[PDB]
This record gives sequence, structure tokens and C-alpha cells, in this order.
Amino acid sequence: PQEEEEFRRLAALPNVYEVISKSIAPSIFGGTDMKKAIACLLFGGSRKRLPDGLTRRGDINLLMLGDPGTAKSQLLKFVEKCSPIGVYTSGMVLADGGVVCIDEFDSRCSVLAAANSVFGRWDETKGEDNIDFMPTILSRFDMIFIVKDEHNEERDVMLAKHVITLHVSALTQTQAVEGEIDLAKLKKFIAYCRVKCGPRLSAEAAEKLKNRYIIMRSGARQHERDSDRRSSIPITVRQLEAIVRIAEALSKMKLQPFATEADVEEALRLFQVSTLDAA
Amino acid sequence: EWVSMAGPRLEIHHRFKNFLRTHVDSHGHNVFKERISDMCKENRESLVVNYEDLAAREHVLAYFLPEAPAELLQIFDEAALEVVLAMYPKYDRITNHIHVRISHLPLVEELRSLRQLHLNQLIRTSGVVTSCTGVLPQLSQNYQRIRIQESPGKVAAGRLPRSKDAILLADLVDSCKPGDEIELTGIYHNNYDGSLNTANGFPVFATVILANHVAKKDNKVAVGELTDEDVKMITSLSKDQQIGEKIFASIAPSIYGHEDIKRGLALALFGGEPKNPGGKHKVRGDINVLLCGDPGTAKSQFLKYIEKVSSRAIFTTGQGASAVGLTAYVQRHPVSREWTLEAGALVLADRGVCLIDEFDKMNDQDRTSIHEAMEQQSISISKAGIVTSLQARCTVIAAANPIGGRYDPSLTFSENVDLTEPIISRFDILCVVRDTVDPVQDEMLARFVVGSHVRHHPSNKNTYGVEPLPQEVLKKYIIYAKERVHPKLNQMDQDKVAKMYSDLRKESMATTVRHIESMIRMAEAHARIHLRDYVIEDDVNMAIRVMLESFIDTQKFSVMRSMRKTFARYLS
Ligand SMILES: Nc1ncnc2c1ncn2[C@@H]1O[C@H](COP(=O)(O)OP(=O)(O)OP(O)(O)=S)[C@@H](O)[C@H]1O
Ligand SMILES: [Mg+2]
Repeated sequence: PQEEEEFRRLAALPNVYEVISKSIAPSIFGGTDMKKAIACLLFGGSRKRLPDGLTRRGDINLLMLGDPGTAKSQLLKFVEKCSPIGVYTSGMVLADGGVVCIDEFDSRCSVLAAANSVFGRWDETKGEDNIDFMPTILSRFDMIFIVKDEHNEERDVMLAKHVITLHVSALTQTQAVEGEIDLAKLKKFIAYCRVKCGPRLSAEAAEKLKNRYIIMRSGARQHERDSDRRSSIPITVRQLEAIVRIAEALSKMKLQPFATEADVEEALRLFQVSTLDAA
Repeated sequence: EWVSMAGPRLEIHHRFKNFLRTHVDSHGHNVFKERISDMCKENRESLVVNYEDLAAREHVLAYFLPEAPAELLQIFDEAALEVVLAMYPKYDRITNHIHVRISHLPLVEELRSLRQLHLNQLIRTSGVVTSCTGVLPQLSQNYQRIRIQESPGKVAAGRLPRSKDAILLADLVDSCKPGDEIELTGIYHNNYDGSLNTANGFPVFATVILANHVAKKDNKVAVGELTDEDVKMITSLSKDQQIGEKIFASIAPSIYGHEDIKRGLALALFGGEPKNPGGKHKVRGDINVLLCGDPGTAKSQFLKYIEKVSSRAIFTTGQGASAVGLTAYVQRHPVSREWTLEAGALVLADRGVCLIDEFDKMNDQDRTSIHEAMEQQSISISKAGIVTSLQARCTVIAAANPIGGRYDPSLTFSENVDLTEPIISRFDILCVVRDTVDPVQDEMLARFVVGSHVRHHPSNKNTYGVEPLPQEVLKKYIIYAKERVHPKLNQMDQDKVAKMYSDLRKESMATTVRHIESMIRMAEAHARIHLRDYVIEDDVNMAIRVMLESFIDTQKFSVMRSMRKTFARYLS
């Protein structure tokens, strides 16, 4: 019962999103957007039934592509550890409402998938044809992220220093950097938020997302026509549903009964940065 | 029978009480009061008493314990219970029965040495656990059934390892794991089984040991077994400035030349220090060596010598090693029919060394299970509803032959070997051996071979210029160095290694972190060779030299000359 008050106090802060994002794998350097996406995936959306009997997915599916050594398996292991229900596979029935991590990609379950480039390493000049998955199976994933080995001398120095600092200070002290939540506390908070309530969108946010979806579809059309080539990542109504789910999850994180325009804007920004850069 | 007399029985009970409440150690401390206070603090259910002290004080008790184990042990348990009640009356609320554990039995016997004469007698045995059951309740209690085989290192070649059953009660339940080397003190009792009688056609009793004390066979016992003369000889060898030269020259006397391969194998044998920074990720302290060579270089001879030298060693062939054989597998017991785990070769190689011959013959499916044990030194078995984790801390030495039978210097090392890049990446040291027609080298080889043939006749039964060490002395030195030294890397210049790694990236993209980790554990092992608590930069220099020699040997001929010219600073 006291943990209810603790969770209410934690979720009433104006900076719950930043604290949760920092709580997602503080050991791994960088990837703030990826950490935020992982957090909102862990929170997840809400499922809704209809009088006609049809059901709509209330879970988010994500796909990751990148060169080896970008710390993907570590992220999957952290997600499996943090989630109340988690399954890790090398490439469904036992998981109900949890998260299933699938490595080497080449039932109410959220799917987090990681895969490698077709040639082993990404080719920037060639552009497309670096993904072997068909567009039909690619459309199921809500967001697709691309990671490349950004070779910077100072970034390599910083990465080495961060790794060595973790190695050295790891045995000495195990403390939160800046207000990071403990693993058990974060797990219980996520479970409480998922069990308690689920929010819904508003009319103004709906209209804004409608206009943005129409503009994005027109832009994707124009890019496909000018490029004279079929994009491997099409945009359909499922993308709109995914953005709605992400906005609802963002509203769910604050336990508000009605979603706000800020959640929709953040969901649109994340969807842009992932899919449009990927496409 | 004589013990069953009430008078002597009660008198011995009170004598044991006086021994518990009266013994004094060499430091003037009543040890058992400290032990009972510790057990009360920990709320345990068993008490450990040294057999040596009891034998020193009461010789009659030391004579009686092997002869009448059950009655005397029950009496001692009752005496301990009443002593605890007198000292800690409230301790009846947390525990209702307390058992006395006997440790350090002077008589140690092997599973092969079990006869009828040991029946219903306390015997100390040593072995390795293979399979274990679950915790079972009894309408009296906790139960554990385990299956123990002889240690593979102790087993002579050509003879199958024998297996025995053991029973654990209460505190001893769940005190061991499969694949863990332990020694046991227990009662060698016999069991009546009509099924065996019907099958064999005559009365047969299945002998099962009921263990009293369980102690895992860590190398602490080996440290205790070391003679102070051995320690002084090891220290005198350590202060020698040419200890490394004689150590390297002492390996494979019957084989001529090939300094680099024996150097790398010795450096891997000494091993590094495994680390677990923060309990988040674990850094291995093991060196993986892959040996590709042209036929006629006596690779199998090197593997056989390593097999003999190692205290714990398992030899496997490429054709006869399956994935199920190498790893642990789930099986239904033929008698009791519960799911059981039988350890594979790698599991029995834990804390030891595993040798793979003709690794290029491995099936890819069999290769898949290898990477997990290579990277994490642990195996997670999820089969038949059983999920278990087992330690796989082993040093792996793999042998392979190039495709076509000859190594092509005009191709990359990856192309000449039919193995995937991750498998090669898991390896830390790579050594390629070729065959060249040199008349002077031919003269040296012929002379050395004929001399060795003359020396080792049953009727009749160096490059560095240093005398090789005796095999037993080398083995003792290896044990002591493995079990005593823990180096510290407090005097490393990070700028030099950073510049070297930047150059390595520059010259590798023109043609990783784990290479740095391998070099670090290599320097740790080299420091352990000299028995130094702290690492001197000479270890780092030698590790850099050997690693750079290994790396350039894996490149094409058109670029290795330029690589040598660029890195002539460190090779000189
Ligand atoms: N450098 C050497 N010095 C002394 N004896 C050697 C040497 N190289 C080979 N021999 C002898 O040659 C014998 C046969 O060599 P092998 O070990 O069969 O060859 P290999 O290099 O292992 O290639 P494979 O595995 O047989 S195809 C050994 O048992 C040694 O007695
Ligand atoms: Mg051979």
C-alpha cells in the first residue's frame, strides 16, 4: 500500500521521462533516443476491443539494424532483465504481455528484434538493398533503427575511457549516477503503471496526427516517385496506429487519463527520426 | 557390539561432552565455543569437528569411530544437541536436531579401491559429480541422490570411468553441483535390491555411500599438500634471471625448434586473472590458442605432451566429438526415470584444459554451441523443462589443418581456414607453421631426431642454451604460480597502448577491444610466471611483441614486409 504512494509521487514529477530514460542501461554510452524508445516499449500501449469483435494490437514492435559491436545484445539482455516477463531467443506462448527479444533475425507479446547487415557492414553509398527482409514483414515493426560505426578519434577515446572507468570503478562502488531508480523499484513501478490504468487520445491531438500522417504519406510518395525505386519501408495506416500507440504509452507513463499534444509530438519526432532516416 | 553396552556408551557420551567443553587449541582458545557461536549466528543445523584433534586427545574415540560409525555418530549428535540446549536454550526453537560432521579423515580411498572389507565403514573418497536429483521429502527430511565418477585426470588411459551413488541428508542436501570436484567422507553401506538379484541370478547388494562431510576439491588442498622444500625450490627458481628461458626450453625436449608455438602455449597454460567488474560483466582470464600448420610439424605430439603435463586434461578428436558429447545433455534415468544431467567434456574440463584435435572437421551445428562457452565460460542448458547454469572455465587448445593440405602465403589467414570470423575472433593467439626446405635446418632436425631415437631405446633405458627443468618440478611450479600470484596493473602507460591500438586500427582497416583484453591477461600471465605481485612493463613489452608477431603472421605476403618496417620499433 505504501508503494502505491511511492509510485504516485514518482509519476507526479515533471521529469519522469528523463529519469526513466536515464534508468535504461546507464552503463551503455550514448543511445539516448534508443533508451527512450526502449523505455516506451517497456511501458507499451493499451489494447482495445470493438463491438464487431475485431481486436487491435496494444503492443509495440521494434527492429534494429547495425554493424557488429554496437551493443545490441547488451540492450536486449537489459530489457529482458528489467521486464516483468521476458524471453530471449537466438532467432511466444509462454510470454503473455511481456517482451520477447530476438537476436539474429536474418499471443500478446511485444517484439524487440536485432539483426545485422546483409554484407556484414553497412554501405552508405549503395543506400537501399542493405535489408534482406521483405516489405510485408517490415511493415509489422513499428519503428526501425539504423546504427553505423561513426568513427571519430575523440569519440573512440571517450568510449575507451568510459569502458575503462566502468571496469575500474565497477568493483569499488555500485551507486546511482544522478537519481537513477533501482532495478526492482523500476520493475515494480512499470508493473503498477501497466496494471493501474490506460489513457486515450484527444480530438485536437488526433487532428494534428491526421495532418502529419497525410503530409508524411505525400512526402513518401514524392520521394518514391523521384527516386524511381520502390522503398523497402512503406508507410500505411499501421504506422499511424503505431504512432497512436506510442503517444498513448507516453501518456500512460504520466498516468494521465487523456493524452496531451506533447506526447503526440514526441511520438512523431521519434517515428520520424527512426523510420524516415531508415527509409 | 561392545559399544552397545550401556555403561561404556554413556561414559563415552559424557567424555565427548567434556572434550567439546574442555579442548584448548594452540592459541589458548576453545575453538568449539567459537564454532557453536558462529553456527548459532548462522542458524545452521550441523557442526564440524576436526578428526585430527579428536585423535590427538582421545585415541580410543579415533579407533571407535571407523568401527562403530552409526551408533557413535548418533550419540555425538545427541550430545551436541544437549550441549546446545544447555548453552543456548532458545536454540531449540530454530532447530530440533543437530548433526556432527567429521572432517579430514586420514584414510583416503578411491572408488576403484572399494571392496567388501569397507562395508559399513567410514571411508574418505574423491571424485567428480556427474548427475544429481532434486530435494525430496521423507516422512521421518531432505534427500539428495547424486552420481559420482572418478576424476578423469586420475583415470589411466584405456579404462572406463566407474560411477557410484551417494546420499545426502538435511544440511548436506544441495551442497554440491554437477561437474564439481569434491571429496567425501561417508559410510560405505550395502543395499538390498531384488531386481539386481533376479537379473544376475544370485544375491547382489548395491553399495551406496552415505556421505557425512562434503568438501569441494579446490586447489587449497593442493597448496596444503605442497612441501616446504618444493616451495623453497620454487622460490629459488623464481629469483633466477633466466627462469623464463629455462621454462620455455623445458617444454617439449623431444621436439626441435618452433620457439613461438611453445612460448604461446606456455603463456596460455599459466593463464591470466579472470575478473568480474561490478558483477555486471565478467572478463575472462583465459587464453584460446588455435594452431594451423602444414603436415609434418608434430602438432599432435605437442597436444599429447600438453595432455600428459596438465594436472586436469581431456583429449578429444574431431570425428568423435559431437555437440551432445562435448556439452551437458538431459537424460531420463533408466531406473527412477527423472530428468538428469550428464556433464560433457567441456564441463569436466572446468578449471582444467580441453584439447580439440582437427577442429576444422567440426560440424557447423556443433560449432554453434561452442561460442557461448568460449565467450562467457558458462553453459546454460534449457531442455525438457530444466534450466540450469554450469561453469565452463577452461583453457581450450584447438588443432586444425589448412584446406588442401598446404598453407597458401598469398591468401589471408581467414581464407585458408574453413572457420567463421567470430570463431577466430574468440581465439587469442594464432600461430601458423609452414614447411621449408632448408639444408641446415634439415641437418639440425635429422641430428636431433636420431639423437632422441638413440637416447630413448628401451635397452638403453637448445636454442636458448639453458638446461630444461624436471617435469615434476615444472608441474609443482605451475601449481604454485596458479594458486598464489595475483598481479596488479598499477604501472601501465595508457598513451603507448592507445597509440599502438590506433595504429592497429589504421593498418587493419587498410587490409578490437578483446585484443587489448587478451594482451592484458597475457601480461598478467607473464607476470605470474616470474611470481611477481605487480606487473613490470617488460611483461607488457613481451606481450606486445608476441601479439604483433602473431598478427603479422596472419596477413598476406605483399603487406607483411611493410608491417614489419612500420613496427620495427617493437620487434627489435
Ligand atoms: N620437428 C620435429 N621434431 C621431431 N620429430 C618430429 C618433428 N616433426 C615431426 N616429427 C615426428 O613425426 C611424427 C609424425 O608427425 P605427425 O604428428 O603425424 O604430423 P602432424 O604435423 O601432426 O600432421 P598430421 O596431424 O599427422 S596430418 C611425430 O610422431 C614425430 O616423431
Ligand atoms: Mg598431428
